[PDB]
Amino acid sequence: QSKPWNRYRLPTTLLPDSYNVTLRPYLTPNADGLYIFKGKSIVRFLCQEPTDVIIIHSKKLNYTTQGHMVVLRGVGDSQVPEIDRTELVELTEYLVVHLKGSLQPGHMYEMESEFQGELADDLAGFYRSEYMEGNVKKVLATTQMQSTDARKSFPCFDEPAMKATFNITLIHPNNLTALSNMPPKGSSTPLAEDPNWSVTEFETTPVMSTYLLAYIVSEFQSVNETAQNGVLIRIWARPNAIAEGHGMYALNVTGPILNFFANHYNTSYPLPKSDQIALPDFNAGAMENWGLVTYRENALLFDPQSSSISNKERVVTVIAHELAHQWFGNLVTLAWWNDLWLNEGFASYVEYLGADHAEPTWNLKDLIVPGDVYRVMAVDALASSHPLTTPAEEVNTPAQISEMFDSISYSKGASVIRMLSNFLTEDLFKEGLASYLHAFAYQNTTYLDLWEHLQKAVDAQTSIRLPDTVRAIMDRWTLQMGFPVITVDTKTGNISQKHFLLDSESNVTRSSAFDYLWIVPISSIKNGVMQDHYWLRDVSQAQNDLFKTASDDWVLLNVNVTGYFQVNYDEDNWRMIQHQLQTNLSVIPVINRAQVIYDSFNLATAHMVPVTLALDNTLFLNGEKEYMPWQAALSSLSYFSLMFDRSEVYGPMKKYLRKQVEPLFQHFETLTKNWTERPENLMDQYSEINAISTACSNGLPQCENLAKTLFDQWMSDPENNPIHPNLRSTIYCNAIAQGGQDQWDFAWGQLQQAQLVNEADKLRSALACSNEVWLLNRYLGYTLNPDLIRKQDATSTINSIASNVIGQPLAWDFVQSNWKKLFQDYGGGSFSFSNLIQGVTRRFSSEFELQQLEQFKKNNMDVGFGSGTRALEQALEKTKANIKWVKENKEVVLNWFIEHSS
Ligand SMILES: *[C@@H]1O[C@H](CO)[C@@H](O[C@@H]2O[C@H](CO)[C@@H](O[C@@H]3O[C@H](CO)[C@@H](O)[C@H](O)[C@H]3NC(C)=O)[C@H](O)[C@H]2NC(C)=O)[C@H](O)[C@H]1NC(C)=O
Ligand SMILES: *[C@@H]1O[C@H](CO)[C@@H](O[C@@H]2O[C@H](CO)[C@@H](O[C@@H]3O[C@H](CO)[C@@H](O)[C@H](O)[C@H]3NC(C)=O)[C@H](O)[C@H]2NC(C)=O)[C@H](O)[C@H]1NC(C)=O
Ligand SMILES: *[C@@H]1O[C@H](CO)[C@@H](O[C@@H]2O[C@H](CO)[C@@H](O[C@@H]3O[C@H](CO)[C@@H](O)[C@H](O)[C@H]3NC(C)=O)[C@H](O)[C@H]2NC(C)=O)[C@H](O)[C@H]1NC(C)=O
Ligand SMILES: *[C@@H]1O[C@H](CO)[C@@H](O[C@@H]2O[C@H](CO)[C@@H](O)[C@H](O)[C@H]2NC(C)=O)[C@H](O)[C@H]1NC(C)=O
Ligand SMILES: *[C@@H]1O[C@H](CO)[C@@H](O[C@@H]2O[C@H](CO)[C@@H](O)[C@H](O)[C@H]2NC(C)=O)[C@H](O)[C@H]1NC(C)=O
Ligand SMILES: *[C@@H]1O[C@H](CO)[C@@H](O[C@@H]2O[C@H](CO)[C@@H](O)[C@H](O)[C@H]2NC(C)=O)[C@H](O)[C@H]1NC(C)=O
Ligand SMILES: *[C@@H]1O[C@H](CO)[C@@H](O[C@@H]2O[C@H](CO)[C@@H](O)[C@H](O)[C@H]2NC(C)=O)[C@H](O)[C@H]1NC(C)=O
Ligand SMILES: *[C@@H]1O[C@H](CO)[C@@H](O[C@@H]2O[C@H](CO)[C@@H](O)[C@H](O)[C@H]2NC(C)=O)[C@H](O)[C@H]1NC(C)=O
Ligand SMILES: *[C@@H]1O[C@H](CO)[C@@H](O[C@@H]2O[C@H](CO)[C@@H](O)[C@H](O)[C@H]2NC(C)=O)[C@H](O)[C@H]1NC(C)=O
Ligand SMILES: CC(C)C[C@H](NC(=O)[C@@H](O)[C@H](N)Cc1ccccc1)C(=O)O
Ligand SMILES: *[C@@H]1O[C@H](CO)[C@@H](O)[C@H](O)[C@H]1NC(C)=O
Ligand SMILES: *[C@@H]1O[C@H](CO)[C@@H](O)[C@H](O)[C@H]1NC(C)=O
Ligand SMILES: [Zn+2]
Repeated sequence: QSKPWNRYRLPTTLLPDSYNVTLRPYLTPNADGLYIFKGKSIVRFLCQEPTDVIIIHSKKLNYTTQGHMVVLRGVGDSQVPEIDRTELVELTEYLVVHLKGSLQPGHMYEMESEFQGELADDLAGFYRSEYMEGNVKKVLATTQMQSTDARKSFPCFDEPAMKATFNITLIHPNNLTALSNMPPKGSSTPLAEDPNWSVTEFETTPVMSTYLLAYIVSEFQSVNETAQNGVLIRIWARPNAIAEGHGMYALNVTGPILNFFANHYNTSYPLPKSDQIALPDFNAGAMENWGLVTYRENALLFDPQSSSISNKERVVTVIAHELAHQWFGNLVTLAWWNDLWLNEGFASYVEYLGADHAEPTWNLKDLIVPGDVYRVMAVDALASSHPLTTPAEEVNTPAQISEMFDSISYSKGASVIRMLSNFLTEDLFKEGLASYLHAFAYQNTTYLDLWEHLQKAVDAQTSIRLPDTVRAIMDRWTLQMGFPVITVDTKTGNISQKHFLLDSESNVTRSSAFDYLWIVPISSIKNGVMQDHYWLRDVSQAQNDLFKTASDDWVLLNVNVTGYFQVNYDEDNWRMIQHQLQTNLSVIPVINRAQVIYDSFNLATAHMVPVTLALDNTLFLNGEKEYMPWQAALSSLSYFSLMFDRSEVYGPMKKYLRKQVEPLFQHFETLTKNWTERPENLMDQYSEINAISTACSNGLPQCENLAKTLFDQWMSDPENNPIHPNLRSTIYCNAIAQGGQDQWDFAWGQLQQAQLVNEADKLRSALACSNEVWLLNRYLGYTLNPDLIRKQDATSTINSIASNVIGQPLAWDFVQSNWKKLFQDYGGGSFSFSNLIQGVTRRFSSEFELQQLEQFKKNNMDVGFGSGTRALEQALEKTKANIKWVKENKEVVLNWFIEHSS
């Protein structure tokens, strides 16, 4: 039998009740340049089963407790055993307290410790954040516990089901502000040993998980609103940022989103206030800490003057996401990280609902399809994918836990929950969801608990009927990886399902308890009229007249792509669909217009339709005003561009794309009053951004003209940028393309003086669009200079250049030549050799190019490849695929484009 301090999961012998935790960061270094924080904690816990050892999480903390590493006391009149010895076991991250006797079932104990650790800038635990205000470097203190870093700030039972109440005290310079999950008890008070310091006590938290704790000490200020129930809402940011009003949009949306979720969930927001704080260079993105949610600045702040509409959308959706957790994930918490998908899938879905409430004219719910469904299907249509569910006994180590945080868990999770909601109807879903939340408030659950509660709601009504239990249907979507392609022969109304894989020649080696069969809910539209809902059972083949058609008829499946599957037809129904789109497109719902494109290209990739059938599905676009179907096309074709932009196929492609996009370009020229006012709603704003982008980048002269006109106008008046943030990336890029060192230098200047991150990113990317070799080689020379380009931007700037077809060879040489900079960039800052390699080898589609790549790998002789070690293997295997795809496709593709370019 093995020793419990060597097992990654905690015993169940001791459960915490409550914690006192006092943290004191020292924001001035110790002259050796070390910053530290000091702590003291007391954890009260209960004995469940007899035991003569206390195992508790601890990570990179030194103890300065008097005596042993902890002091142990009994609560009330409980006696307590003497401590034998206390040790730290680093591998499993434990403080282990061996006792001279056993604790007693039903007895409560208090364990006190004093400790300190590094206040590193590592974005982990209690950690520091350095940033610039004027001539001053500022340092603040803040936390990121997710997922196994609470133990890095204070010793605790750091598993998510092991909830307790937390009383937090912060000791801090007296002119700084102290924040935590809960409001402060009253006014800060001076620290008696040194009144330069203050003491802020916070109210007791609700029963909660250690990973949701947060405490922050900074100079930050806030904008406030008291919602009507009394809930204080603040937005915290850098003083300068607050003073520019960049916190306003977040303040505008937060109250609304909160009220929405409180109703949607049928459950009060469980806290007295909600803080949201914008942190500079928070690489985690955002973190749903209960009552104190942290965001990277670009994610929470918004400047109306410079930010685009897609920035606004990012702000509102990110808030909606984190706010969604305040109930789902925080109030009711998954018992273990194997069910992460539930929590994050759920928030990934309801973010759309929350944001839609705040911005009801935008139609945000639509964006889940391009943004999550098709995104995740690209990786879920692979042999190397994995189930939503993972057995709990296979997730044990911090790194195994971190692996749970991926595209499957977020995006498929959102996609399957969205499907669940649609086949139940939202009202029914909400009923079960309210029931789950009430039954499990302040406790922990598994996905089976949600199913059980949704089943309860189903069982209590008569309108919605199901082929099977919620569980049994959901098990097909959660226990096995992948999804089905649904093929229909409209001639007969026969309908099949198979495990879909983009590579038709791939060996699936992961077995399923269901033989890759799903219970599939299928909506469907015939002649623009909604048909009866159908359910495909767990069978390969079936028939229903719902999918039988006539000569003049067409049938389309999966309305609004609510189902997690792709649809293929017979050629005739396909052609008929096409005719409808040529003649009256408004009869096919705008999401399915997109679906036709999305699925067809994937099916072509899988060899289930010819590539010409997919291309035919773009033909209708010349009359399409709407964002999504265009976006589907632009997404599906970016790879054709990447393969053919250096070949005889390109000219035809561009000619074609010009043809398709011009009418749309014209339409906006009209509708925007010669580009003087943006369209009204989000979707139309996106469509315009896409058309202009496409028009210019395929060389539509009217687009080129505009781009040159506006940039001329800007250079004549630098302080008054005429270009609307929405169009900056296109206009900037095209203009620099049409220009020389005049345009490039101006832009570069603008970059060096640009205050706001997004504007800098747009100039940095545009600068890569010069068509001059000397200008792109000069600019590469700049990427390895920190005074000119931030290290954290270098590999990205290199990829932008390689994106330019003129820049492809220049970038590829730069990289091979400077590969002697793995041993300069591996110690100071990661650098991400993985991203750089993948981006620069992206185009490689020929035998010759492959020999070059092999020949480059022959520098194997040390220097290695670092964090891109075997991201070079992926690049070799990706070129082989490209060569093989280009041989099979070149001819057919070329002919089609010529055929259709007028
Ligand atoms: C976790 O933190 C709690 C808050 O600090 C502790 O509870 C506090 O204990 C204090 C003393 O230990 C009490 O303050 C005063 O102390 C003087 C001693 O000189 C006493 O006479 C008074 O009873 C008391 N003052 C008043 C106005 O009653 C606090 O009463 C008390 N604060 C509370 C309960 O909110 C917990 O003890 C601490 N937990 C553990 C396990 O140590
Ligand atoms: C928690 O305890 C750790 C172990 O006590 C501390 O880590 C130790 O830090 C020492 C200095 O910071 C290192 O020793 C040497 O220190 C002298 C004088 O400061 C230097 O000249 C030497 O360069 C240095 N030795 C070397 C080989 O570089 C210890 O090596 C080091 N031990 C480790 C890292 O295991 C932590 O400082 C302490 N942390 C906190 C936050 O209190
Ligand atoms: C947070 O919510 C506020 C309340 O809805 C928004 O305030 C509105 O901002 C609009 C756009 O900035 C203003 O519209 C126009 O602004 C121009 C430019 O100054 C004026 O000339 C026009 O008179 C005005 N009205 C028009 C075109 O009809 C609104 O006036 C203003 N509304 C209120 C009640 O103040 C905030 O914009 C919003 N903040 C953010 C960052 O989105
Ligand atoms: C954290 O603070 C809370 C709030 O005061 C403490 O809650 C009290 O716990 C004591 C000791 O069990 C009880 O006598 C009181 O009934 C509780 N008060 C309230 C208002 O709930 C809690 O004990 C503190 N935690 C720790 C570790 O001391
Ligand atoms: C809070 O107090 C500290 C200590 O005085 C201030 O820190 C100094 O700020 C000045 C700028 O006015 C700098 O020139 C110094 O280098 C800082 N000193 C140290 C030791 O860090 C700080 O500015 C004050 N902050 C607020 C918000 O009032
Ligand atoms: C949760 O939902 C219930 C049921 O919808 C809410 O109670 C209803 O509120 C309306 C208010 O006009 C009444 O007319 C209904 O008859 C109520 N139903 C019941 C069963 O009481 C309830 O208020 C919601 N709670 C929260 C916290 O949002
Ligand atoms: C994790 O969650 C379960 C519930 O899913 C908790 O078990 C419940 O505990 C409460 C209060 O102690 C009781 O009312 C119920 O009888 C329990 N339900 C069960 C066992 O199904 C459990 O305590 C939580 N685990 C931890 C470690 O807090
Ligand atoms: C549609 O499905 C039906 C049956 O589910 C298929 O028809 C059968 O095909 C077998 C194969 O040899 C024949 O022996 C049977 O006599 C047929 N059954 C009938 C007509 O009831 C039919 O081929 C399918 N259509 C397709 C795939 O297009
Ligand atoms: C498919 O999705 C569209 C959105 O693209 C749905 O249309 C929306 O429906 C709601 C309620 O009817 C309205 O409040 C929105 O304003 C509608 N928008 C548009 C553009 O019509 C449509 O109802 C969905 N159809 C089905 C069958 O689910
Ligand atoms: C809208 C979301 C996808 C935003 C997202 N944030 C989250 O998922 C949070 O709710 C996560 N729970 C926090 C997190 C993120 C990354 C790594 C570790 C921990 C992120 O930007 O990473
Ligand atoms: C997979 O197995 C098949 C035969 O079942 C074989 O022809 C093929 O080479 C294998 N691998 C790949 C990657 O196609
Ligand atoms: C085409 O279909 C739309 C959408 O239903 C309908 O409103 C319109 O009357 C039709 N227009 C034409 C020109 O046939
Ligand atoms: Zn999340």
